[PDB]
Amino acid sequence: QSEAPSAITDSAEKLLIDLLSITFADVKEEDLGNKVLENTLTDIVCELSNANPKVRNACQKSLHTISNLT
Repeated sequence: QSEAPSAITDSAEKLLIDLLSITFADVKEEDLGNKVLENTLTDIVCELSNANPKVRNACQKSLHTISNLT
C-alpha cells in the first residue's frame, strides 16, 4: 500500500537486485536458459507493463544490472 513505509519496497528492490546479481553471475553463454533462468527472465520482462510504477522501474533496473553483470 502507498502509505506503507518506503523501506519495504526499497529493501525489496535492493534484495531483488542483489539476488539477481548472485544467481546470474555464473551464466556466460548468451543463449543459456534451461528451465529456471527462462522463468526468472519471463517473470521480470512480463512485468514492465504493470500498473504500479515501482515494479516497472525495478524490472527495468534489474534488466540493466544483469546486462552489465554478464
